[PDB]
Order: sequence, then structure tokens, then C-alpha cells
Amino acid sequence: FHLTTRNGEPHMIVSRQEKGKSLLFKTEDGVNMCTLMAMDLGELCEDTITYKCPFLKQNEPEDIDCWCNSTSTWVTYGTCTTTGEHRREKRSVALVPHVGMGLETRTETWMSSEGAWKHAQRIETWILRHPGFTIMAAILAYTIGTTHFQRALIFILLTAVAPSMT
Amino acid sequence: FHLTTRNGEPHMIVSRQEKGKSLLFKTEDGVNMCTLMAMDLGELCEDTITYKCPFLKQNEPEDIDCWCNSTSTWVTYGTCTTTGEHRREKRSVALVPHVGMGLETRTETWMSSEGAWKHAQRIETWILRHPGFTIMAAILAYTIGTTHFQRALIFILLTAVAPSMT
Amino acid sequence: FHLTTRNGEPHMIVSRQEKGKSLLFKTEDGVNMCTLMAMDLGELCEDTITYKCPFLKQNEPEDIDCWCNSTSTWVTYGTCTTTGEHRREKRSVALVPHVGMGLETRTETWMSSEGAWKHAQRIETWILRHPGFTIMAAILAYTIGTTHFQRALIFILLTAVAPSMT
Amino acid sequence: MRCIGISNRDFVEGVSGGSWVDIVLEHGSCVTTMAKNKPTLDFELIKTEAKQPATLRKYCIEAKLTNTTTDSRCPTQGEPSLNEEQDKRFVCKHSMVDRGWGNGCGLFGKGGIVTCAMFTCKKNMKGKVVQPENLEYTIVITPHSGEEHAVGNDTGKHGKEIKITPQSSITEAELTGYGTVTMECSPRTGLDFNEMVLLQMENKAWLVHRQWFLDLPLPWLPGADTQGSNWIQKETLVTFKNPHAKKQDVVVLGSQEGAMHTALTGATEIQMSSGNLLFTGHLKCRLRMDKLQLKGMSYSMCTGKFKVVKEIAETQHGTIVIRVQYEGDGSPCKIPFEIMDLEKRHVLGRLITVNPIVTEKDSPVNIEAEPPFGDSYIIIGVEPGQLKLNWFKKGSSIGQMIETTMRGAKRMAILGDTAWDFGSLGGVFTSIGKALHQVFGAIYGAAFSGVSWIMKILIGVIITWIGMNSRSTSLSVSLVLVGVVTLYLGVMVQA
Amino acid sequence: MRCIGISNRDFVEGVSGGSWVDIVLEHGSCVTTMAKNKPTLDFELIKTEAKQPATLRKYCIEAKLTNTTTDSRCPTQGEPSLNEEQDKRFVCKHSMVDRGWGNGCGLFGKGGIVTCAMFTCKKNMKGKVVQPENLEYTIVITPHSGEEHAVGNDTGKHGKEIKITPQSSITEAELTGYGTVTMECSPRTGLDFNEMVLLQMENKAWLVHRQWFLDLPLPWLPGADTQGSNWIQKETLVTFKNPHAKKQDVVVLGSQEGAMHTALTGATEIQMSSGNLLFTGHLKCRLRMDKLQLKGMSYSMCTGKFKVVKEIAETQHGTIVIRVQYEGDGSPCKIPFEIMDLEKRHVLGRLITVNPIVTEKDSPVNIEAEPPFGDSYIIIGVEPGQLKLNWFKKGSSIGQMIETTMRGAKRMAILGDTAWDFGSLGGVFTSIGKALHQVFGAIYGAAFSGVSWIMKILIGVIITWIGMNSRSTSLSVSLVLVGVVTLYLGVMVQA
Amino acid sequence: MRCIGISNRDFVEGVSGGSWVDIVLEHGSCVTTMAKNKPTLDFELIKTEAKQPATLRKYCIEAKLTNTTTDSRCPTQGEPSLNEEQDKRFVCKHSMVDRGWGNGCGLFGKGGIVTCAMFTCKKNMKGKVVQPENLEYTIVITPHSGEEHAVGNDTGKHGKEIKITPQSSITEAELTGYGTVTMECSPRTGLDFNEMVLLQMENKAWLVHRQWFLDLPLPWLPGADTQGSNWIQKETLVTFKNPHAKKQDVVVLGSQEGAMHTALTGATEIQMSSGNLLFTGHLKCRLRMDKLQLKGMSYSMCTGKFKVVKEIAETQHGTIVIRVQYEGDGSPCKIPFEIMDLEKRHVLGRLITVNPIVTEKDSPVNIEAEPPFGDSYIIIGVEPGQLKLNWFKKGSSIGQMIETTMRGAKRMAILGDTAWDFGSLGGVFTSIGKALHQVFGAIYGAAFSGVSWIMKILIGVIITWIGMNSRSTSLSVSLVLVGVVTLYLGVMVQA
Repeated sequence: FHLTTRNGEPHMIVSRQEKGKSLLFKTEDGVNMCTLMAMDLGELCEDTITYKCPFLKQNEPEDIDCWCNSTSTWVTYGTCTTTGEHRREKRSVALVPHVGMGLETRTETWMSSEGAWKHAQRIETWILRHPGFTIMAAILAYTIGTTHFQRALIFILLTAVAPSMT
Repeated sequence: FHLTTRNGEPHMIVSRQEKGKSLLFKTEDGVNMCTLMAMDLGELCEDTITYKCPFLKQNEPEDIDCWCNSTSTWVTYGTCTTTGEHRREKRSVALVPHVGMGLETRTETWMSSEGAWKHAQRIETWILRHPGFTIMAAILAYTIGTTHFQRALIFILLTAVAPSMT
Repeated sequence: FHLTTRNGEPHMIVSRQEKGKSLLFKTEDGVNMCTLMAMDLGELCEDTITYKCPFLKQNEPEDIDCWCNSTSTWVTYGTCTTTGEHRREKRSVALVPHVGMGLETRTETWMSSEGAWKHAQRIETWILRHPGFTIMAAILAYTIGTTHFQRALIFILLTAVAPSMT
Repeated sequence: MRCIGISNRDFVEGVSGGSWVDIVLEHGSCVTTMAKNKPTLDFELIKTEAKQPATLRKYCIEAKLTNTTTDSRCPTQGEPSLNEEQDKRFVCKHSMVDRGWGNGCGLFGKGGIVTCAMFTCKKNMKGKVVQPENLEYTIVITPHSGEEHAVGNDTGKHGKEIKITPQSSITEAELTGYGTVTMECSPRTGLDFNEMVLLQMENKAWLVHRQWFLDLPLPWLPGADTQGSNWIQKETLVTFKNPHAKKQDVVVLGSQEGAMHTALTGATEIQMSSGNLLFTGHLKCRLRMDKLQLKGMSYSMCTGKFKVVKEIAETQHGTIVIRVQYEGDGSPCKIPFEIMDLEKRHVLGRLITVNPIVTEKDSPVNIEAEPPFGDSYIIIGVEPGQLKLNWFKKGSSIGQMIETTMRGAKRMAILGDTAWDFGSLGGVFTSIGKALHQVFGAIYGAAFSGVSWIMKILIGVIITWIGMNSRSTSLSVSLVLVGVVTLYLGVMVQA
Repeated sequence: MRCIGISNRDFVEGVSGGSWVDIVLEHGSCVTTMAKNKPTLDFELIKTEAKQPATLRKYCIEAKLTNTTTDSRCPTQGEPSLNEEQDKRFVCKHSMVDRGWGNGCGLFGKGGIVTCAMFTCKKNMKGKVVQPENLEYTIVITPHSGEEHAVGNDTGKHGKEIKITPQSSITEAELTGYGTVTMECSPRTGLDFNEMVLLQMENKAWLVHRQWFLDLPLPWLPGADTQGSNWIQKETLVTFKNPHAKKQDVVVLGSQEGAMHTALTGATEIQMSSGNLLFTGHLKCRLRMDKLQLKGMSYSMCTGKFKVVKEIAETQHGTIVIRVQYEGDGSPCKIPFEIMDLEKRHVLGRLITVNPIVTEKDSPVNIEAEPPFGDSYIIIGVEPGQLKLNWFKKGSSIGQMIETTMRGAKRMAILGDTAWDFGSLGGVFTSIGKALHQVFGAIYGAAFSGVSWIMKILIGVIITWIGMNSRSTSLSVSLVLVGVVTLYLGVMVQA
Repeated sequence: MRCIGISNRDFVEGVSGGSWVDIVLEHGSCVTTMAKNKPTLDFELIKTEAKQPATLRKYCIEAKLTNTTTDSRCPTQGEPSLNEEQDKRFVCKHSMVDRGWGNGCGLFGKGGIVTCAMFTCKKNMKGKVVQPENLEYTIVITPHSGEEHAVGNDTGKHGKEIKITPQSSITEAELTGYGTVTMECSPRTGLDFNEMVLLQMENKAWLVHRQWFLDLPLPWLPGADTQGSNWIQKETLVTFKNPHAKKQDVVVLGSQEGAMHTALTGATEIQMSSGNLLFTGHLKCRLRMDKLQLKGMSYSMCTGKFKVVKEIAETQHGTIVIRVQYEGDGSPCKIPFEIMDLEKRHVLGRLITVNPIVTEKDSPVNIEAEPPFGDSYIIIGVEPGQLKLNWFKKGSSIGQMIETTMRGAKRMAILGDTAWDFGSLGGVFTSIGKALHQVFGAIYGAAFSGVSWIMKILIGVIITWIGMNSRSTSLSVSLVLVGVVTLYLGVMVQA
């Protein structure tokens, strides 16, 4: 409850030595009878919370932490626990990355089943997602193709080459 | 207060006629003085908040309203303001209404894919929404195009052009 | 503390020389005990703010900065800061003056000249921002279109649609 | 004659197969029914209401909170359970909070909390759904007699108001002098009703959509529910502040009534005093006319003099009003009202009120007429001293041709598939005649000679003979169809 | 002889039938006027001024709030009625708050409040709108006489500076020694100064668009009024807060001087103090130069010895400019000056200063010329004392052809509709001759032999005759048009 | 030889006269270089590291705080200004709260509160960027001397380590007992670096895409700053309890190391403890083995006792690795090393370590060799004491043929565009020759007879003639290509 002045106003620093008890002083203004009704007042810390106890003459206090029946004043205290810590822990912030690529390398090789079938799976996925381009390629094959074998070969070539450009 | 046996334990009802001061009472263990650091206290009414006051021996009281020196108990009190009315605050949210059922539009947009498919979707929406212009474009293509594929070509070009100029 | 008669009612002019002290005086209306309680008061200057101070019947002083209990009266005073400067806030309103021009200039020579130039630049951008479509459309028209008018339609329409399509 | 200034108006002139008019009735619209040897009538609707509504779901807006309990147990000590939880009348939550060795307990860790409280609620909505059955419709019938309070009057004694409900379909209404006319219809050919629900608060009401009515996240009550014990989604009105020590300070959300006034406004507003304004949805109705005859016909024509009080007023449908006053003597009497063309020879114009009568001398009658767009003479009275009031009527005859034909076509089209009686064998002829007479009937009546039916059916059979023995088959199909329509529809018109 | 050095050199080398020559003038773009047997000239607009501005509107950049009264009434009593509401001197508003049994009134309800205050305007922000008729165009006119103190100069004064006021269309600028040239030069046919506005603050100013100038959500006072009481756009600065009970924290925003200065930064700052130096605007200048005459033209061919002081330095457009001295005698005297081929057979180039004159002993004399790209011999004087000066200049002839032709085409396009004489009968052939000159005269005079006019028109009629009797009509049209162009512009260029 | 157990063991079966072999190299993959009668090499990269990385942007992880204050004014006084808030060293916010009439200033209304504190934080990320310049590669070169501690040994002091970087081009390295090899390397093929970023936490690291840093909402520090006082997006860590009249306590987010570890999982973890193993990009390293001497081809022939210690430790390629001890005297001497068929008719194996030599008595030697496919006999020593070891390799002939040709194809694929020497005229023929070798030379030397080159080139020209003089053009194109490849590749293989 060491008292100083800042911005022309009194400024008492309270600690656990006087906790949950009526603060009392004698100042130029008069008999200062403050009630520090706050919550997180523990032993003094470095998380220095500060407060204006507002001047209240006779009215019904409410929705305040600390007040004084003499004059407005500043009060301060800490918030860390008894053992010593910053403050109460929480878990928050939303975040997640992409997921990687490694020990696979990005070129058609290795004869593997997955690598071998990836190209065909991507072709058929493109065809399913691109029916219009498939129909257009079929129509071009029909027009240009004089024989059914050439028709099918050109259709397959177009359907396989169009995605590879992307 | 009224030291009753609620749930098989001591139970008190503190009102606003005394406030911000330690209570005193008697139990089988002896005289008990009770602290009540509840800052949001009002006078007794229907809105009765209730506690189970702990028991502390010598440790620092932290992050709690109530405590005694000998035993636990159950302290309760009202929260009505000076006018005697319940708690009071605003607002919440209600979905803004409107006329007609809107079920044609959900999900947000991928910029690249939707930009790529904007032309394909726009031609379809436009050609559907204006059958009259479909008829006129078809007639013009029918007249101008000497052979079938010229007619189809002119038709598809005009159908693609018409949304673009708009 | 200076009383006048405006609109058939008293008007009270108060200065900071009687700041922070209850409004006490005596007139034929009775013992006009009254109070001013807001701290917006400034020294006497030209920034005159007014009030009507209501009349007590039974209620506690509430909802009004002033409060009289003998006869409703109008209280006015000064609000300028101690340095003789009117109240003011730092918030500001403006817009962006860099670039704006929708439609201007004479009626006809501008119409002809800017039409020629805007069409020239638009078509020229379409022909250089997307060149290959132009030459392929030109050769396709020259090969397919039966008459020079038909060929003109073909490649002009293709050059119109392709750069918008692409 | 309360349709002056009413934009939507149809001059339906005919009788259906069972001698029942097929009213199309829409809020803010008019119907006027005509037939020869049949006094004209005016058919209107003035009020729509729903009674005995069903409570789809009750919403209670303002929530009061009482008897709130909160308790906690340290980690590993247990999870508290209270009998207050078992009773569903409370809203309850479980939670986790840190405790500690120095924090009034034994060790560091997350111990459990249960906090819950009663949920009373005072102010409440009332949301109700309206079925087709529960509706009641206020029809009003007016006679075209030209009485002074029988023109553009919303509270005149001349009109008779009846209510229509499905539970009493076959009903009989009475019109002064003319007699008994039959009420019978099921108006359910309109827009679907299951998609809408009406909220009401004290006095105001709002029309909204069912899914929206159920979406609003507040407490519920089933329709039969009235005890207040059960409550669904009761969490939202009761905000639990952050977990804290042994406490969960329960905050009671404020009345959203202001919020509802802020949101619902903009939607379709309704006031219960005027009844529900469910103007959406056409009302098809049957209405028999067989039990009515001409009242006042026995009164002889009077050969006195006729005077005009008000000038030739114009309505929004090419129709003329004349306040004819009788300075002579011999009242009451059968009004001679006629039309002639420039050659003073042919009766071409169409009259509205057949055999008008005068109640008493010095009390003029509001005759109503519909000449064709053009020049004609309204002949009031008979010579000597006749009054051949000239009258030029703007518009194009093809104008009303297309307009009336299209309006009747759409009227029978919305009342098309599954509406007009096609199933009845033998009555298929009557239904075809009905379709023509609702659509093509104006062709028979207005443009084609007025008409005296015998001479025009002779002309029609002549036209059929010419069309059959014509030089072109296209003209044959174009002309014999019109001729057979004329003949058969004239036979129908006679009925 | 004033604009040797500026980048926008332009040449007009044609005359009209009635010598009604037409020029365009822009900022920094001087013009040189050529003619046959008439003195050549240099024209420029030196400074644009906008005198007698019109006070369009005014803004109160900063605000003072005084005499701020306020009153209220309990619910159902209506709004209070003071005397400040009617008077526009005070800006004010009314609103409502909940008052009742708690705070003096009877019942809790939305009672009214009126909140008024004097708005005093400390500082102004001036707006100036320039109309077309208010542009005072300062035009400098300088002959190619032989002066010295104008090359690469701004104040160099041997000619005349004239302030053209568009109210005064015709004006006589008496050029010393040569007479006068009629000034019929309008800015009306230039770009419309309809959307340019000047913001003025103390002494500094900026230029900004009209729509932007008026869009500003600031205090808004008209030009006509002086007292400022008739005040518009009230709520820009007075920002009343939500009224609790009666008082509301009425406060005018801070001075906008800093904020609007920061925003306006980057716009076109104008150092108005030295005049309204507008950097845009065509001046369309029609001139009868027949009144003008060259007193120096007919003096005797000059005999004595003749020497050069300074050697050539290139110009921007690439023109010969020589300072030359005359040691001989016989002043005043017409000085020979030709640009011969290196074999002294046929002439290549052109000289600007027609008939240069030396009317003073022991003085520099400025001689101007413009060879083609190629070796040439400037031959000066007559033997004894012949001077031959070899010269060469870089570039491609086609480069100058395309440059001059396109420049003239743009000049005619801007000097186009409403500008070139199409309504004047008789001069129509002259006007089209002028136009065809301004487009194709570079090709005619440079590419096509220089030219000896008689023989080239003979060739012109030959090409016309071959075109008309050609094997193709497309070639006929393509060739006879050029041939008639050649013939008509040969008849013209002769003048 | 070092590389045993590494799955990706690439081969170079042969050398040419130019010897400019461009080896491919990749993480976790060794390479073996053969050369006719020259020392056989093993290449690896043991460690990739980008020394002296640059710092992009630091992120905060654990926030201390202090000097937290809450100032406020009554409504209608303007939210107070603070000396606290004007400095970037703090973090702060303004908010609005309903101060009531009992709450100090008795004028209930919503007013401003300024809340804020100091923000210095303890643990912080280290974000870092790697440029192509800083890429330092660590290359290990080993001879096939067969020293004992070679199988499953990497850093053993038997070969050479060189610190290669693109900043360096040429540097000689010494292989003890086998001469010199020039590191004229070319680390050209960095995969991509614009969108990859390195992260460090105390004693661990990660690799992550740049956008992940650019978008992650946590406190910032640009790389330039050093005071740790200016921060951007500093408000995200502080989360404010709901305002409480004048109380407004600030709290932050606690230990984020756990959140980082659980969320970042799935990204490329890098074991920075042993330095930053950057598993990215291939190495395209040109080596010329012209000046690399072999010590022992001139030694005598081994004639003593012969004994095996351990049998084959079967490799992924089924490559015999015989760890064998020769008690016989006479060392140094050349070892008998044959790989023969079941019947023991002709040899068809391929020994790896050319000139297997024992440097000293009573010492094991690890001989590397690749036998044919199927069953076979390994012949070590000479009779008497001739040693025979039966062994089978499971691979199929055409199988291993196709996979080894595919390994060569991949090696040329990465050693593709811009890599193979196309610019060098004259050497273009040699480059295409070496390409045809590195693809088809397995086929050439293992399938097509082994080969005695003279007779096979004779057969190849015969095949070429038959293909050219064939009945079908498709067969001609198919066969003459094979023939010319055979001829030219044989000429290359001879060299």
C-alpha cells in the first residue's frame, strides 16, 4: 500500500500484506477510506494491473472493482500466482500447414504400380471432370479420322495430351 | 443469514443490508468468521446465486470469493439491481429475414477454377436465359451457312460472342 | 449564478469560479437548493452549453447532470478547455483525389477521333496481346469461307471472340 | 357498382353448363356477371381471415433465470452430479477449471464443474400455420341497379356480404328483390400454403417461411406443448460466462423483442384487425344463378322526359356512366336505354344494366354502358324529345379484341389442366362450349351483331355453307371453324 | 525567329484563296507561317491567363460551435419549439429518448428533444471556375526579319505580344515595320474548360475536377451569398452523439485543413500567384495576312562582300541558322541566298526567311533555311566574294515525309469540324485545296520533283488520262484521284 | 567401397577417350564409376549445408507483459489519450463500455476506455531464407581398394572430402594411392528456392513453404530490426476478456511450442542437430578421369594360400562383396578373380574393383563384384588351393537389362536439357555417342555378345545393309537405326 502520486492523483500500490481488507489513509483531501473489492490480488508480481477507484460520494456502487468514498485515486497490484508464473495458461490460435512431399521425387520413373497407374488415374479423373473437352476431342477425331482405328487413336492421343499441357 | 442444513452442510443467505464486511456466526466447531469477496453482490430476490464456500487454513486465498478459517459452507445471495430487477444486457443475433425462398446459392469460390470455368458457365446461363436470341442466331446461321458444318460453326461462334459483348 | 428570464423560465449562467459546489441561492420561488454534478464544465467563454434542470418530487437524482428540488430551471455554462480553445476531435473525412474521369469533351470531333483511336488500340491489343489466334483464324477463314464476305465474317468474328475467350 | 377505379376487371358474360358462373376472384380485382334474361351482378371480395389456427411451435423470447446452482470437484475427486440436473426444467452445463494445492485444494489440475439453473420465460411469440381448410373468405355481391349509394360505395346497404368456408360448401345467399343465389366452391387452386407461417406478437404479425420460422435459434415448444417443462436449444438465451474458480456466473440474455422488431421489419407485415392478406393464390368458385329472375320487369316503360345530371364519366375500362334523371311523371318505370350508329339504324353498343328502373322521380339512375371504341349515339328516352347524346370513345376495336381474348385465355389457362371439366362424357360438349364462351364468347357477343341470336345463327349456317363450298381449303378450315363456333356458342349463349 | 530550340517545332506552308490561313496553338508548340512574297512569321502562345474568375462555391474548412441551446419534452407533448429552428443561422436537429416516471416525466416513453447551435465559419476555402470566355490568351508574334535577341529566348521583343479576349474576336496587332495581321483566334473550338476548377487557400492553389470539387462532404455555401447564414450541407462537421436524456456531446470535427491538404497532395499544384497558367487548351487561329506586308522585300539585290561570323549549330528540328555579317556597302540591300547542289545546277532546299534583308551596317544577320537530308552547298553572294558552304544533315527522307504528313493530318483533324471553311460558298474549292495541302503537300512538294509546276501538271493530266482509260476501274479511281489532287494543288501551290 | 545398403546405387558401365562423364547425384543415392584399366570410383554427397543463411522474419512464441493500464473518461468526454499508447513498444486498444450512473461518473451511457500494456516476449522463432549462392555441398570420393571398414562406413578416413560450391568451379583433389581427380563440377540444378523457408527453434528445425510464414497470424519482426521493440500484428497474441466497466484485463496465449509441434507436423522435418540436411535438388557434376593413376596393375600374380573369412552379405543389387584374407606371401600381387558358368566353359562376369590387390599380408580385403544371373561359380586363387564358391543371383537377364537401361534413361533425363554437350561442335558427335552409351550400352555390352567388337561391327554393317535393302520401310527405319547405333557405339566403346 505504498503511496505516491502520478498525473496529479494518488497512487497506492497494494500487496498481499493487506489483502481483501479496507484500505485506509489520511491525505490532504481527508480521511481516505477505500475498498479494494477486486479479485486477482495475490502476492505482488510484475504483471502490474492498474485501476481507477472512482470518486463515489453516497450512491450505490456496482460494476466496479475498487472504490473510495473520498476522492478518485489510482491503485495497482500484480497477478502472478504464489509460486511464480506469468499467468493462467490457455490454448488458442487456429493454424495448420500443408502436408509435405518427400522420398518420392516428381518425374515419371521407377516402373512402380503407383507411379505407373498415377498417369492413367489422372487421365480418367480429367475425363470425368472434363466431359465437354472429351466430346470435342471425339468429334475432332470423327471428322479428321477416315478409319475407325485412326479415329480411336486420335481420340486417345487428344485425351492423353490435353491434360499434360496443364 | 439463516444457518440451515442444506444438502447436509451449513448454508447461509447473505443479503445487501450488510456488504463488503466479514460475516460472523456459530457452528458446532465454534465461532466462524467468513470472508465474502464477491464483488457483483446485490439484494436478495429471485435470482439467487449460490456457492459452496471452501475451507482454507493458512494458504493465500486466490481466485475465490468466499473463505473461512475453520470449515466450508454454502453462501448464497441475490443479484437484483437497485430497481429490484433481474440481470440486464444486450444484444444477441437473429438472422435477417426476407421474402421468397433462396435455395440456389451456397459455398464460396475458388478463384482459379471458377475463373477458368466462368466462360463455360456463362455461355450456358446466357443461352438458357434468352431463347429468343437462340432462335434468331440459329436462323441466321441456317441462312448464311451453305453446308452443315458452316452452319454449326457460325451458330456456336455467335452463341459464344453474345455473352462477351454484354 | 446569474439568473435571467428566457421563454418564461429562469436561465442560470454558471462559471468555473463556483466549480464543484452545489448550486445554492434564494429567490421568490422558494429555497432553490440545486446541484450541478457533471465535470464537463470549462471556464467562461463563448462556447455556451445549456440545460433544463428538472424538479424533484420523490426520486433520487438520476438521468440528468443537474438536479434542482424547488423549481425547474435552465442552467448554462462554458465547456472550452482551460487553454481557451473550443472542444474538438481529431477524426477527419475526405476522399481520394488522384484519378477520376468518366465522360467529357466536345461532342463530335472527340467522338470520331476517340472512337477511331479507342477501336484501334482495342483491336491492336487483341491482335498483339493474343497474336496466334489471329493468324490461325485468318488462314482458317481464307481456307474455309466460300466468298470474301463470308471469309471476312469468319476471321473478324474469330478475332473478336478468341481474345475475350482467352 | 363498386369496381370504378379498380384496375383488374373482367366482364364475364355467360352461364356455364350447370348454369353456374365460374368466378375468378383475386384480392384487389373485380368480377361482373352478365346474361340475357338475367340481371347483371357484381362479384367482389373484401376480407380474408383465418380462424382456429394451429400453433406449429411456440417461441418464448424473454427469459428469466432463477435458482441457479453451481458446484465443482477437484481433479480425480470425482464429477459432481445433482438431482437438479435430472429434472429437465433447468438448463445445465459441465465444464473444466484449474485447481491447485495452494488454491484451496490438493493438487494442480483440471477439476470438473457442473452449473445449471431454472429457465422461466415471460414474454413469448405465437407462431401458427394456416391450412386451406381453416380459411374463411368474405365475398360481397352487388346489384347493378344504379342506386345512389350503389356506385363506388364501400359501405352501401345495396351490397350483401357472405362468408365462405369449406365446412359449409353448399350455402344459399339472398339478394334483395332478385332472390336466392347459391354459394359453393373450394378455392384451393391458388398458391401452395404449406410454405408460409405467420408470427404474431401482441398485435403485430409477420408472414415468413416455415424453415426460417424454425431456424431462429431460441427456445421451442411443440404445438401441443403448453406446460413449459420441455425446452429445446435453451442454451442460447442463457450465456455462461468464462469458467472461473468454483463459479459460473450465469448471464441472462436480454429480451430480443427489440431485435425481432429490428429484423422482422422489412418482411411482409400483417395486422390482425384487417385479417390475413393472403392475396396470393387465385380463388376459383362455382356460383349457380338458376334461382334468380328479373325484378321490376313487370313495371311498364314510361314515356316522359329524361335528364342528365353528371357528364359522361370515363372509367379505366372503356365504359360510360350516365346519371339519368326523370323530371316527368309515372315512376317507377322500365328504362328505355338504347344505342344507335351514325346511320341511326343498328343497335351495336353493349349495355351493362338490363331493364334499369327508377325508384322514384327526382332520384336519378346510374346507367352503365360499353359502346365500341368510336362514334355512336347513346339514345336516352324515346321520341318525341329523345336525347341522342353523341359519344366518341377512344381506342381500337382490335385493341379490346386482343385484350379481352388474351385475358380470357389466360383466365382459362391458369384454370386449365385439371381445372375445366373434361372428364364428363356428354358434358364434354358443354365444357368445349364453356372454353369457347370464356375465350371466344366475346367474339360472338361484342363484335358480331350484339346480338339477336336467331338471325346470326342463320348467318352462321350461311357462312358454314360458304366455307365448306369454297375455292380454298385453308379458307375453308378458317371459316367453317368460326361458323360452327358461332352456331354452337350461340346455342350455349341462349342457355 | 523566336522558336529555334523548342521540341514541338511545327510548319504550315500553305495559303488559302482569300489568304484566310488557319493555325492551331498549344502550350510550348510554336508555329512558323510561310507564304509567297509575304513576310514569314512565328506564332506562339506565351502565357495563358484566366482573369475575372467566377466564385462558384465556398467551403468552410474549419468550424466553430456557439450558443448551443437544447430542450426536450416528455412523451406525447410533441417536439419543443424554440426560435432557433426557423433561423438557418443555427444548425440543428431533433431526436427522441426514453423518459418517464424515473426522470421527472409521467410514463416511460420516447419523448422528443431538439438540439440547436450557432455554426460560425472561421476560415474559407475558395473555389474558382474558369469559363471559356474568361481565358485571356497572351500570344507572341515575331517576324523572321533578322533580329538576334529572340533565338532561344522568352522576353526577346522585336515583334508584339497581344492579349486576346474571346469577347473581342477581331483584333489588330500592329507588327512594327510590316503593318498588322488580323487576329480572329478563338479558344471556343478548343477543348471545353467545363470541368476544370481551382481550389484556392490563402495564396496557394491546386487544380481539380468539378465533379470532385462538388462531391466533397464538407460545408456547402453558395457564391451569391455573403453572410453565410444561408448554410447548406449541415451535418458534415457537427457530429451529434447519441443523446442521453437531453445533452449530447455536440462538437465540430477538428480543422480539415491538414487532412484535406494531405488528401489533395499529388494533384496538379498551380502557382496561381503569377497568373492562372493553365497548361492545356487549343487555340484555333484564323488570320487574314494580306494586310501584312514586307517593307524589306523589294530592296536592291545586294552586291558587296559578305562574310560569316559564327558557324552553324544544329537545331531541334534540324534547320540551318547562320549569323552572317556584311563588310561591304550599299545597305539596305536584298542579300542573295540559295541552296544549290554541289554541281551548282539545280536547287534542293528551301529558305524560311523570304527575301532576307540587311538594313544595318556592322550587325549580325540571322538567316534561316531547311535543306533535305543530303550533301548541299549553301551559295551566298555574287562573285567577286562568292561564299560556298558545304553542309550535310542526317535522317531519312521518308522519315520527314511520314512525320510531316501525320503531323498535318492530326493538325487538320483537331482543326476539323466547324473549323475548315465548308459553309462559305465560292471558297469551297479553295478550302478543300487548303485541306489537301495540309495532308498531302509534303508528298506533293518534296517527293514529286520540288517542283516545276507547269511540267508536273502536264504529267498530272497525263496520269489522269491514263487512269480514266485504264484496264481496271479500281486503278482508275486510285490514279485519277491522285492526278486531280496534283492538278488542283499545283494551281494552289502556284499561289 | 563405402556404399553398401544404400538402395539407389547407380552405375556407369564404361568410359570413352574424352572421359568427361557427367555424373548424376542425389540425396541417399551412391554412384559407381567404371573405367577400362583405370581406378574405379565411388561418389556420394555426405552432407548438404547452406552456411551463413540469411534471416527473413522472426516470430514470437512466449509473451511476457507488464505495465498494463486501463484509463477511461465519462461519456461525452472523448476517450482519453495516454503517454503509454503513443509508443510502438506497447500494444493497445480502445473500446466502448456502458458506464452506469453509480459507476463513478453519474451519467449513464456508453463511453470509451483505453487499455494497454508493454509487450516483450521471451522465446522466438528463427525464420531464414536460403539462396542458390549459399548452397554448399560436401562430396565424398572413395577408391575401391577394398579396405575392411568400408561396408556400412561413411566418414571413415579412407577417401577424400571436398567442399564444393557453385561459387567455385575447379579444384584438384588427391586420392591417396590413386593420384588426382579434378573437381571441375557444376552444381546447377537447384530444384526451387523462392517458396521454401527454414525455421529454427532452440535445438530443432523445419522446412516450410513461404506462404505459410506470410499468412501465419503471430507477431512479426522484420529481419533488419534488432531491438525487438517494433512488432507487426502484435495484437493477435493478446486476447482481451470482455470489457468490465473500467476493468479490462489483458491476457495472451501461452506456450505455443506444443501447438507448433502438433500443427506443423507433416512438414519436412530437418535434423539441424547434425546440421541442415537439405534434401532438395540434384547434382550434375562433370568429372574427367584422365589424370587418375592406378597403383598395382603392374604388380606380380598372387601365388600363395587363399582363404575366405565371411561369405556374401547379399546386397540390394545382389552384388558379391567378398571379405577375404590371403595368408599367402608375395603381396602386393594381383588376385585371380573369375566368375564362370556351371560347366565352367567361359567367363561372363563383371568384376567391379579392377586390379583386386592385397596391399599387405594378414589383412582382409573387400572385393566388390557383380556376377551374372542365375547360378554360377566364383573362382579365387589358383591350384593347388584353388578356391571355388557356388552362388546364385535371383535376377532375370532381360529384367535387370530393362531396369538398368531405365536407370540410365532417368540419369540422362535429369542430365537432359542444357546438360549434354550440344554446343561443342565436333564434340557433338561424341556427346551423342556418350548418350547412346548411357542409354543403350547395357544392351550393347551385356546382350550383344559382350563383345569382341570387330566381328560384331561386321555383323552390324550386315544388319544395316539388310535393313536398307528391305521389303518394308518401317522395318528399314527400325533396323538401320539399330545398326548405326551398334557401329558408332562400338567405336565409342573401343575407346
